[PDB]
Amino acid sequence: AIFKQTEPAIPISENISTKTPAPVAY
Amino acid sequence: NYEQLMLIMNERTTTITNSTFAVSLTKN
Repeated sequence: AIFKQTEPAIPISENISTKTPAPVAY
Repeated sequence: NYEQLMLIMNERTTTITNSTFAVSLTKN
């Protein structure tokens, strides 16, 4: 009616470390 | 002169893969 069940809890990261990509002469 | 100035970057590319290979082989 008003409530649905629990969605799957997607755990986002806490200490991700990705690299900023260098620009390209596209 | 002028017509050759207004078309400096007008170079055609067939596809994304060919563009990827053209920018990849220039740095390896």
